[PDB]
Amino acid sequence: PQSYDEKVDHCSVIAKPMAPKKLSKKIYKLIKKSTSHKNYIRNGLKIVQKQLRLGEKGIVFFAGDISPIEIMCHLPAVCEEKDIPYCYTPSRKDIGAAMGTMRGCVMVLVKEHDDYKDLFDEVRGEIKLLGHP
Amino acid sequence: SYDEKVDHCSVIAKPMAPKKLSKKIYKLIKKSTSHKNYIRNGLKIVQKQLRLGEKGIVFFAGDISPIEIMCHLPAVCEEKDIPYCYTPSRKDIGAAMGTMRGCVMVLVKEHDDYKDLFDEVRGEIKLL
Amino acid sequence: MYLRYYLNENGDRQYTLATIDPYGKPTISAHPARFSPEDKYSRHRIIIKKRFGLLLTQQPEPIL
Amino acid sequence: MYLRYYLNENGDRQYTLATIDPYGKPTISAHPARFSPEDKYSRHRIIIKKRFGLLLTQQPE
Amino acid sequence: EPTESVTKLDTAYWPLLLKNFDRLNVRTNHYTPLPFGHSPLKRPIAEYVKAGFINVDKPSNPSSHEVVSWIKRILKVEKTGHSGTLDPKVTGCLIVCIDRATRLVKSQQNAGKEYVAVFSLHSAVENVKKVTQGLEKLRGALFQRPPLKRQLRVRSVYDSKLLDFDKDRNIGVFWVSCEAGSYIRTMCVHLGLMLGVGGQMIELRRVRSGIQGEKEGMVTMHDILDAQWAYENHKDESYLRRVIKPLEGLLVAHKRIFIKDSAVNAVCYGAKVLLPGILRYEDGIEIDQEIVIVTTKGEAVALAIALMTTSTMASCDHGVAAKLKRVIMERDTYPRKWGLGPKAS
Amino acid sequence: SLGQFQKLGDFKIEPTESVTKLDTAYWPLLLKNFDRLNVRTNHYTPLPFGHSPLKRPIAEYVKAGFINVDKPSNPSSHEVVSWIKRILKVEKTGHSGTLDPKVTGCLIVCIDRATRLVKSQQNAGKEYVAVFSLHSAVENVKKVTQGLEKLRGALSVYDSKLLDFDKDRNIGVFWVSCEAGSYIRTMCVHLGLMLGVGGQMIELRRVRSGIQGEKEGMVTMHDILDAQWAYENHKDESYLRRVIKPLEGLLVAHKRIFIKDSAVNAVCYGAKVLLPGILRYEDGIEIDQEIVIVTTKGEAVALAIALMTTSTMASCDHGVAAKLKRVIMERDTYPRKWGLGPKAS
Amino acid sequence: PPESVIPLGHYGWTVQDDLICKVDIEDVPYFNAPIFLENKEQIGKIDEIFGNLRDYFVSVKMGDNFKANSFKDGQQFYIDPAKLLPLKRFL
RNA sequence: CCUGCGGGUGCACGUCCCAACUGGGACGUGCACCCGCAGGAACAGCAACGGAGCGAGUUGCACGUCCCAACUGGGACGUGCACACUCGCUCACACAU
Repeated sequence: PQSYDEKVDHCSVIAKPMAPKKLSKKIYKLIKKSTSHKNYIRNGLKIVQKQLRLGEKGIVFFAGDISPIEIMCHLPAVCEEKDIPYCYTPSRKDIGAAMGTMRGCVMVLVKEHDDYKDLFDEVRGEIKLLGHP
Repeated sequence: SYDEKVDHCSVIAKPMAPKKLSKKIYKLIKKSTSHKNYIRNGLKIVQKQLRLGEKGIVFFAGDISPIEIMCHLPAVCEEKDIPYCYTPSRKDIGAAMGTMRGCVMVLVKEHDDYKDLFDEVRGEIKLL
Repeated sequence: MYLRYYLNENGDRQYTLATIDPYGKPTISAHPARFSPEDKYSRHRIIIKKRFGLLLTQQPEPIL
Repeated sequence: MYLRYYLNENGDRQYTLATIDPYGKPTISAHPARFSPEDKYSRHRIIIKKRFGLLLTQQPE
Repeated sequence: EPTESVTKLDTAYWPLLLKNFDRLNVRTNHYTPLPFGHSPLKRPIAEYVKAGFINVDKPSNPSSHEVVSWIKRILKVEKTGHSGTLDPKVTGCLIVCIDRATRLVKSQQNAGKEYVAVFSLHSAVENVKKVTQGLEKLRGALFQRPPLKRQLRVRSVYDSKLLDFDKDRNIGVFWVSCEAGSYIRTMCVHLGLMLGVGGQMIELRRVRSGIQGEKEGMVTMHDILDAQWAYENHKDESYLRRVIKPLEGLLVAHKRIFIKDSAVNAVCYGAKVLLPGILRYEDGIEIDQEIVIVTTKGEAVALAIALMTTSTMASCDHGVAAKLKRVIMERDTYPRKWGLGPKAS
Repeated sequence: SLGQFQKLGDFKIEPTESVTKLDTAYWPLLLKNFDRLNVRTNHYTPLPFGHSPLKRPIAEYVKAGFINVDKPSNPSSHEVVSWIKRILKVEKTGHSGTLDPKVTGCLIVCIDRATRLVKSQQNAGKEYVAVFSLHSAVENVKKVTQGLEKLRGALSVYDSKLLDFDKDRNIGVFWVSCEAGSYIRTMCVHLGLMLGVGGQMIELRRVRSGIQGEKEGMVTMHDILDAQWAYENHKDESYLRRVIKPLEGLLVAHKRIFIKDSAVNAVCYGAKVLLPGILRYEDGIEIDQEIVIVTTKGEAVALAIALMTTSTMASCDHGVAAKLKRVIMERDTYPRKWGLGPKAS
Repeated sequence: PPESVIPLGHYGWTVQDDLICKVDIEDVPYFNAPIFLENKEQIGKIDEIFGNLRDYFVSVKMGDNFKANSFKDGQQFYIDPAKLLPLKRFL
């Protein structure tokens, strides 16, 4: 099975800040947990872009393995402007598995809920502590 | 040796049988000479047979110069769907055909006496 | 889409339909990112590319 | 046939009855292929020669 | 260094129409320089765009004409054209001329193209050797029908080379070098027929259009957008200069004839190049050949048809060296200085 | 970076250099060392008619070419000439030297208009390489070498050399140069008689016929057939241009007199090559010498015999400079512009 | 309906419901040109003229009952002389 | 007067005999070798009165809002986007010191 250290090296030169291994598990757990509510997770490039345009707060997750970068390289700076924390995940297939749809998604928008308030808090703080280059 | 001989062959000698495949290819030639009409040797007879539409596996000797004598026959074989391969030197073809005189090329039909080796050589050729 | 590529030492586009490249690294898709003229994200792209060193003016100038 | 030749640095032709040149390589026979006007194998000659880059068009100069 | 003299750099490294200007035949070194015109790469930005062109890696869906009009709308230019139409679902190089450089559109039609296609064979073929041979036999001048006029046309396929074949998916890729106008959809249909299985083109990508290719300053449409955004909102011309290249780059392959600053304006008014005004001419000029008249600064005055060879110019003292085919430089760029020859009678 | 220097540097041609020397040693065929020719007058009006020797259309190219063919072993030379006539589909075809049926080597085959030059090549030098066998053994190799040294003269045989000798089979190979018409079999039997044991030939291979040799684009008959087939199916003449060579290649050893474009058709229609139309000439012309009349495009107008030394042509203002020997140019390749001169009118 | 017929060329291979027929006559047939047998029997029409300009092929689309298998190697196919073009026209 | 043009041996092929990139035979095809005519009567001219520039004739795409069931493909509602000759006007009519 592909290791996590080698899997990170395959991501683009724009895939930073890159959630470490423990944080990556925490991000997968969060996405799985939030799936329960249909209308509290966004999925897809157009969908996440639309909601970030309409000022929807939360934590966005990207896929480090994306090519060409010019389909999503404008979203990193839209999140920075609008103060939405974000972190890149080692590879797209992992996020796809996190949702359990087998079709990897480039990005996701996890909002806050009572059911997963602690986890969403734990992850948001960790991402902020990670730092932006 | 064998590697020096392959170095001595011409640039159009591809695909090329390895040493082991060469031993098997030469065993085929020796086992095919036994029957008069089931082995064709020499340029003219093999070429006339290919034109007629005979089938089998053609073998070439890559130490021939000028290649203009046989630079068209590989392409005739390809068009007519006949497996073929080159071999390092002519004196091996002659020695393996029961003739001290070297033989440039041959064409081995199918006989039940050597069916197994025939199919084996065909398979090995198709994987090169 | 099918066509992907990997670069050799001369930086020549080597076209393969394989997802993984010979040396091990992945393959870059062969098609440019879809363009819509009503794209209001030029500033953000400039910022990110400048951050990671991908803008055109940052690569060495050509030799015409 | 008898005559054969081998190439020195200049491409100058060095004729010799020897089957092996002093450099260890075989000796190319001086004489060209026997020609038949009613030859129909020209397409196949171009096809094969091109595969290995031996065509006249493919040489420099 | 920044202040190094021009001569300190070997002449094999000069800008785009002066490359190896000493390797040419020097008819006379003597001329009065004039203070007009600019070097191609040092033009002001307001004229660089008007006298430039782009190498746009086309997106997937939009048509070529839509892409050209898009660049026109972004750059706020007056005219734009392209020198080879790429299908709506086909990616790859596309040379877009801006304003004054649209006069070179016609000259670029007959350039040699190159594509890299993907073809799916209905049934299964035995071995990649079959497909390599099938591509081998489909070479030279070939009959081709435009895909769904119906006039058969003959265009040559100078070369072709299979890059990848993947048997389980029965799809593969092949690189085709072709004369302008070649339809690679038709080539794929014919190839599928030839292998005896059937097949069709499912994806195409141009990899060169003339002397321009994917490694020759190619840029995506996002880059044009961002260059214009940088110019409007920041006053930064670096991006626009990286993206847009001078029209003189489409003519590096034309045999050259340098003319004196006195003759540059006559040619713009319709005058035929005359031998007295030639400073330098390049070997290999043949009768009825397309050559580029170049100012001493490297600007492209016109495309002219040579009516005297290299040996003739080297042995004559007057006459018509070349007739005109398409004048590039605008009129009155250089002053009117015709009628003041050594006789002036 | 160098690109930055290109974008920031002037890079304009210097106003003057004061020297305009030409490097003509590399121009093709009869234009080599063009500038070194004595220049009599550069005032003339070129005509747009006619091509350069190497860049003719394919029809005119075949119609005025020659092939250095490697002759196969079996046929007679006239058979090879008939074969080339059939393959190339040219009305007329000939050759200079008739190689014996069992010989191989250089064989200059002129195609339908270079057939006017065959007479001139009949005297050209020739080289061979023969294999011979002796009836009985000799003392040592030095005896053979001496025997060859005694047959170097008017028997002519300009040089000879024992390339190889096998004492076991008594067969050796030697290289000889000889004037045209020499029968080398006679020479070998003579060497056998001189050696005191007798001898006869087994093989022979002509290794040069004049200025044409083995490495000077010699091509097998297979190359001729393949070239014709490629041109007749792919409509490609790159093969047929490598095979055939322009007939000017056989006249590169002659002294040249270039003439105005207005005297070309006059010389074609027979007029003598008068001084009023000589633009340049090669120093070293002596009375009764074979020279080639050349247009300024490198075309071989004709073969004439000089009636004026270089000095006289330099120091004279009227009179005939040569009388014609063979009009190699076809009539009406240039317009008839004789009779419009000042003096003539 | 065919006043006359001449030999277009001999048989090639089969590609699904198509029959490639190695064309011999130097002339290039019309698109959707009815190809007949020796006895003036239309079997189909032309669909895809592919290959070089002197040794080429021409596919056919059998519609009126005849199948690809029905023919066999060496067999010959015909065409109306009036439904041809000169090789020079396209060249 | 000058010019141009004309006036049974071997070899290759296909098919058969036998005893190398071959020599041997036979049968058949083929290919190679064993003065008249015509053009012109030529002293080699021509450093701008036809060139250029403009104008006319000879369905998909992207945005947004929605329905649903990857950088997606689908639907509807609105947006914007692309789908050689002749005839006119102007310029000079240029041998580039």
